[PDB]
Amino acid sequence: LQSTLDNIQSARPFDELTVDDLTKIKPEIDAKVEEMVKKGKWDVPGYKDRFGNLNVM
Amino acid sequence: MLKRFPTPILKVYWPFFVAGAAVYYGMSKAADLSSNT
Amino acid sequence: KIKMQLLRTHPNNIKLSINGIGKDAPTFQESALIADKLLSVMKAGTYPKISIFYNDPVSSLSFEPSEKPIFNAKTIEQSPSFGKFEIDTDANVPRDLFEYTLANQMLT
Amino acid sequence: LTTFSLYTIIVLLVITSLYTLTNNNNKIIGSRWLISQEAIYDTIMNMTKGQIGGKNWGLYFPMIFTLFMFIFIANLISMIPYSFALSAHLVFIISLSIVIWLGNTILGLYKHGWVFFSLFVPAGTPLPLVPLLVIIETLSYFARAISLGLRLGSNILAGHLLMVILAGLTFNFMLINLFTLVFGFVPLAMILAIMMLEFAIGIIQGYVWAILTASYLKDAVYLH
Amino acid sequence: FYFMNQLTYGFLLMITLLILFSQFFLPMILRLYVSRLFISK
Amino acid sequence: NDESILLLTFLGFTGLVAKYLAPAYKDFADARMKKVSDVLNASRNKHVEAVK
Amino acid sequence: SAWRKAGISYAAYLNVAAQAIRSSLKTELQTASVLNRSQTDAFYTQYKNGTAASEPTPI
Amino acid sequence: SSGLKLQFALPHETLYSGSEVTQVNLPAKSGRIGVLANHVPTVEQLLPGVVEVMEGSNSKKFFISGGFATVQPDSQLCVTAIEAFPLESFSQENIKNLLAEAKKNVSSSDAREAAEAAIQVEVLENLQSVLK
Amino acid sequence: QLVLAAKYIGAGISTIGLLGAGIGIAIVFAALINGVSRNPSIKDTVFPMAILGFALSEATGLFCLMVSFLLLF
Amino acid sequence: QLVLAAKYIGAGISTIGLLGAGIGIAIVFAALINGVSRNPSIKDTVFPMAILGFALSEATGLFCLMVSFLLLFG
Amino acid sequence: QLVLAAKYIGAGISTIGLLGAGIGIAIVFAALINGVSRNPSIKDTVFPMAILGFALSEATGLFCLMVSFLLLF
Amino acid sequence: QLVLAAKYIGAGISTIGLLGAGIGIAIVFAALINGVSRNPSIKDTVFPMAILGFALSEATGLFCLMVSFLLLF
Amino acid sequence: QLVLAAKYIGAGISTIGLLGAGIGIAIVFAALINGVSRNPSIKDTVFPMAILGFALSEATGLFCLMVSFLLLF
Amino acid sequence: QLVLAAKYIGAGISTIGLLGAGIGIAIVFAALINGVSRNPSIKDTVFPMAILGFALSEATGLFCLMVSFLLLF
Amino acid sequence: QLVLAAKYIGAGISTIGLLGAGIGIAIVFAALINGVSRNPSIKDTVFPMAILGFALSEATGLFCLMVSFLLLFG
Amino acid sequence: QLVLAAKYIGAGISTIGLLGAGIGIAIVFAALINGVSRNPSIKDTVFPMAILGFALSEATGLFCLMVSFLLLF
Repeated sequence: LQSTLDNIQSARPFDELTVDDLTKIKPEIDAKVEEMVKKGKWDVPGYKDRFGNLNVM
Repeated sequence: MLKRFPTPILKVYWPFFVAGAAVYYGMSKAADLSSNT
Repeated sequence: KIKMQLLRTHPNNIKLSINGIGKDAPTFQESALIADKLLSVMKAGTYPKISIFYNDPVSSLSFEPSEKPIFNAKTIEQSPSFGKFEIDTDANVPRDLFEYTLANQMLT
Repeated sequence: LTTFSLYTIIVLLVITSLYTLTNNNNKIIGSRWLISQEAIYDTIMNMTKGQIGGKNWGLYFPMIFTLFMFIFIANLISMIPYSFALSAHLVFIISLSIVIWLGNTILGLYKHGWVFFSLFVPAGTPLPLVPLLVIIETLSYFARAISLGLRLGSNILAGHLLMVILAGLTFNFMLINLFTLVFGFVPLAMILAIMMLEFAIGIIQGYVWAILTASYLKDAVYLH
Repeated sequence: FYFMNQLTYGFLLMITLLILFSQFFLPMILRLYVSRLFISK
Repeated sequence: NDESILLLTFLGFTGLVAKYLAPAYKDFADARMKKVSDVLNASRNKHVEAVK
Repeated sequence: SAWRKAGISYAAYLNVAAQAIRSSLKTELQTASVLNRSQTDAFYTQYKNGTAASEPTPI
Repeated sequence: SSGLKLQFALPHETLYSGSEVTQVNLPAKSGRIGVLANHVPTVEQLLPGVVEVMEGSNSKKFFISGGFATVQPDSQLCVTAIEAFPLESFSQENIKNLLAEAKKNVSSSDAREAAEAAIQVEVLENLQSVLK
Repeated sequence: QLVLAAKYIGAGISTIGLLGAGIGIAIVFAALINGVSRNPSIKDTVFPMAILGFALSEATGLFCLMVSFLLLF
Repeated sequence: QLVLAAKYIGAGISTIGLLGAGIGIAIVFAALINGVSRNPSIKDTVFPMAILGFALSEATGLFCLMVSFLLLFG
Repeated sequence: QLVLAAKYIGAGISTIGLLGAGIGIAIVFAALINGVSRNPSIKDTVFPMAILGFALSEATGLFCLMVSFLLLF
Repeated sequence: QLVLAAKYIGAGISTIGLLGAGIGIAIVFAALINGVSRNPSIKDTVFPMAILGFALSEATGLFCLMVSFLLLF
Repeated sequence: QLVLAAKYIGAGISTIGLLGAGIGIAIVFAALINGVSRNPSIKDTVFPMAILGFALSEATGLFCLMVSFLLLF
Repeated sequence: QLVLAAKYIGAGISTIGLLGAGIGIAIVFAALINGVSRNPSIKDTVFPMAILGFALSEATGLFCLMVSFLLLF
Repeated sequence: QLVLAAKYIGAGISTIGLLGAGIGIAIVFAALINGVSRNPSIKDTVFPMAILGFALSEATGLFCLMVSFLLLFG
Repeated sequence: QLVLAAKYIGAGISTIGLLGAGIGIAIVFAALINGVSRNPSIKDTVFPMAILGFALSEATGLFCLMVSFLLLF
């Protein structure tokens, strides 16, 4: 816990981390994302529950 | 950045493509028969 | 008694002081006139919410001045399930529904 | 060489770049420029899963996200001094209309097959009245092609070629005359109005094209 | 006249966009949203 | 001329867009930027609290 | 009828209608509570911020 | 539930409570509300008219001087009137002609009083009209 | 030919007048239907009035067809 | 010749009267639907005569079409 | 060289009459839409009435187009 | 040359009903919009019906323009 | 001489479908306004549908202009 | 000669499509008034969303103006 | 010579273009009046909108009549 | 000789614009009647405003009539 927090209090690059590098940090992210769009469904249960979809403006 | 994920349109979008091929063939035929130009 | 209790806490709260309501049985016309005066005193219809801290005598005395909500002019037309029962633009249902809901709640 | 290749070259150069270059380094934060896709794609998916709701939502939603942008980009050539969305000919809508209608009939014939005679009568009108209902269902299926075919096409073509009429007529709004003042300067103000009209009409017509495609597809993809 | 000059020459992009965007365009938003969901859990 | 009136009107339309559509698109981009920023920051500081 | 313009409230209008309708009837229908419906002794004195119950006019 | 239920419970004395009926035609504020069966979800403030509540038996006619009949989705017509009326006691001649005119004396009061009593000006005519 | 030409063209022009009746009678029928739905008691007091209104609307269309009937002969 | 030509032209032009038939069909069908919405138990109440009213509006269009039919005929 | 000309003119002019049916199917659709909005459960009962209206409406335009093309062919 | 002139004349005559088709279709869309603003829950039971109706309303006008089309070429 | 002016006349006649489309589009706008006033909140769930219908009309309105242009040039 | 004055008549005919813009340009104001009466509050948001449609309404006559001008100059 | 006849006939035909601005202002005044009766508190707001609606609506009728006047005098 | 005949026919056609005024002043007065029935008091500010609307509406028929009279002579 102490080391993870030390890797948290200044080691969460929430702005300039590569997007696909999340699949590098999360080994199943790549597989599931390929799996998620692969079968045909392009939606996930609340993929944006805390985010907005927005119109053109 | 850019990847090539396995997008299934070969066994998913086959029917529309086949219909479009038939349409292109009909257009080619009408380029010689129906329109005669 | 409610008049005296209400005059006790906040002088700026009591907007009416009418006595002798409990003269006899609850009469439709007396209650209706009390409401109509309330619906005309200081825009109590403009009061967005109003809670009736009213007795709820279960069988003999199992009660206190329990609090309940009132459906007002704005809360009647745009209720989420008010889409069920429709209203008319010309009939001006919302205001009348607010007033009559106040009337029935007050009389009961 | 060929002019058609140069016409399609703009699409061939914009389609890959707007997503492989407008983004900074393919970052998840959603750049200020990348806010455009960040707003557009989600609204697209909203309709895609919406209008094609059910297990048919995932069948061709990616096809929708694809097919929507093709016409919208192709008609983007409308505001240039020599603007040309497909050289004032644009036979392309013909390609996307009847072929897609036949694809709907195939989705009724390849997946739905022999049940294809159980969709033209939505509610009733049995054998005593089926032919009359089928007589308008056939018209609807036939004209769904023209509703998305040349419709956005006519809108774009007119909104663009109105500039030709505007120039040809009001070349002399103020060029060489004593009418160069406040007297006739209001006639030249219709050009920017035509530009705004074409700009709104094109985007709205692309969105409507996508919506009409979804409406036609789910009708033949979910038989009632 | 000029019929076999933009028909296939135009629909080529239409045929190709299916393989292009689906592995290319929507993949970006899908992976980004999924990853943001991972951070949400 | 045939390609002149539209050429002169292109800058006029662009200025018209810059009058409203430029700041409008700026506001739309910034609002979503701050919304996603808060959405990621809350998740981050909540995972920090979960580790705590 | 004229409740729209310068009356008191919907209750006032329907109550005056009740009073008239009872007047459109004899003793064989009007029960005793109709008397209190007509004889309203509720004395309305709207108070104030400084607790000014002005005058208990019958409601 | 089949048929149509009415809840005619005025603040004076409740008359009907969810009883079945074939018609409850009444004079609404915007018009004539001839809800026969089921009706639809819509509740209207009412105008002084006749509520011929057509039960499974005959339609009792009672000139009612106001209310609101809530057409609940359960074919329930919650007619919370302000007055009650019989099919016989709500029918008379002299009581419906002299009382309103004597009340016209009250109309000689000031402006707000006349504005209030303008309702009573035509109140009694409705009962004599709907008495048949 | 010109005589028959006019006796046909003007005939066709008068012939389109049946549209007025096709709208007028339908309007009265629809109005009675809606009145009955929103007033079940109104059916008995309006149905003969409904037929009378259908007649009162179709009169213009009968007038329109009458001119074509004379023109053809 | 020319007389038959004008007969053809008038047969084409009189067909514009189908607009009134369409609008009458709309009026009857739409108001019947609305009446069914407002009083669902009025569907059976009005089916015996409302369909007849639609038939009457449609026969008006039939009288509009019969002239053209005779025009192609005599 | 006029009977063909007049047939073309009349065939073109015949297209006006379908406007009534074209607006009217949408009118019936609007009324059904509002009725369902007030009462969703009436959609099932009105769909039979919806077929009844649509068949009695679109036939005027359909026969109009058929007759317009027939006098040309 | 008269036949071609008259084909042009007819093709100018068919394209008037598109006004009515647009009126009807946009009215249907209007009614869907209003009914939804009335009952937001009525969207599922409404939108498909109006999408079915108004598309046909505009298709009537498109097919009416098809009358002008054939005489045009 | 008449053959050339025939196209001009045909275009002028076919170019009269603008009014009905304009009327319908205004109707859609009016219903949107009414739904916004009566239902201020749900206005967003219909404004997209509102533009969907507005275009669904204006496209045919401009289609009339195009069909006139095909005879105009 | 035989075509120019015919073009003038075609310009006048295309001008008669201004009725759609005229009717719509005030139906929009009617919707605004109805909103103001029914929803005095929502009328503020409506005016921005109604004035545009009124301006959008004028495009119907704008097509009329353009058609007449191409046929009148 | 026939140019005069064609111009007069075209002006007369275009003299139907202002009908929309006619009944348009009618509907505008209709809604304004009905609403003003519905709410006198909106009477002031209607007129500052009624004038703008009426003038803008009649502008198209003015344009259509100017098209005729150009074919009438010009 | 043709100029006078054309003046007469064009004058007759230009008289068609009386229909709009007849319907329009009628709509304005109809709204006055409906508003007075619904709200008796506002007739004071309506009937004057009703006259103002009558002036703004019947002026259309007045302009059409003046143009037709100018063309007839």
